[PDB]
Amino acid sequence: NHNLHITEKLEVLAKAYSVQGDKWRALGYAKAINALKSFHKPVTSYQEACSIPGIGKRMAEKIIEILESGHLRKLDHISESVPVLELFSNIWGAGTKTAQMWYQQGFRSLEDIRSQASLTTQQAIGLKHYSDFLERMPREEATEIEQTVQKAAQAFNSGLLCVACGSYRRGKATCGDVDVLITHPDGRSHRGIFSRLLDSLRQEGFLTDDLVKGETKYLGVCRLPGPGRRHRRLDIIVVPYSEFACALLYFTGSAHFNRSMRALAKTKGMSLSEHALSTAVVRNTHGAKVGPGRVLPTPTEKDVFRLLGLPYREPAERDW
DNA sequence: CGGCAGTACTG
DNA sequence: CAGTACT
DNA sequence: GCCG
Ligand SMILES: [Mg+2]
Ligand code: NA
Ligand code: NA
Ligand code: NA
Ligand code: NA
Repeated sequence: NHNLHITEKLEVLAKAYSVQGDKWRALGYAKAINALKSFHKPVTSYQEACSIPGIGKRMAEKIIEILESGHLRKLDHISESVPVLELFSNIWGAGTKTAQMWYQQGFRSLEDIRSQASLTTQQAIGLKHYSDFLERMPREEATEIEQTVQKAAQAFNSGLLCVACGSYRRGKATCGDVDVLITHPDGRSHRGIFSRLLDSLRQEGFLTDDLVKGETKYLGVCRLPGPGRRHRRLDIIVVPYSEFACALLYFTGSAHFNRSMRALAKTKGMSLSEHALSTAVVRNTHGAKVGPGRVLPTPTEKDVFRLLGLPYREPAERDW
């Protein structure tokens, strides 16, 4: 990163807008920050600032203040509420609206939340694991978690395919959580496995708490056995084999990679989701789907790239 | 002016 | 529905 | 916040 002196300051503002609910302004900052990290050389001129996609007049102005004075005065006017709003929205299940409500109600610490706040089932689990969920795990531990799910799944049906996606598949040395995708090549026998799989994972205490228990998605909490283990976030998605490539692409990410690819698809009259790549998608002027279109055959991830006119990228070069 | 990705789940 | 979450 |  040629421009840490700039991005470190912008990241503070980005996070401030995010926790206060100003999601589109925060998005613009996040995109400018990534663009700046991608640039080869230091940004040295306002003219060079606007040069970059994602950098407008306002962002170029802030870059020029930083280079000339080494500071951004805007940082000095960030609301005193922001560190508390960040503290609260780092509880799993609490976002900007819940954080702002707790702040308005006078809560300033997790002790206040613990002792006085009305918590959802999800949020009580988030609070109970507050520290652990802010920690990453070594890639090796993610391997052990993936293998634990796979062995439980294959005990029911040897034919089930299980793959750890997210940052693991993108090759990262550490992982925030584990993202396991499950399917069956026979196109049918992925159905109804959750009850048995999850109960199997419960029985010797690997699965410690459930956050979401849907027909397709599980989100919860696990812990490997033995001393020195922390609780880890675990997500499981079960999909029919017909959707495997698009589900794999979705679940491998990154989030910004997916958003960029989906935006591209929309420009080409197509729609990309974890279910399918569709074409002849009829939308309105608001960019919203009014006609479904046709699902395009995507047996592999490479087929999705090809149909979008893009060269294939291995998971490691999707880490946007 | 207005989209900024597209979807699942909760209560 | 609004909110929060996932990549 | 940026961009078409
Ligand atoms: Mg993940
Ligand atoms: Na620009
Ligand atoms: Na949260
Ligand atoms: Na009180
Ligand atoms: Na996850």
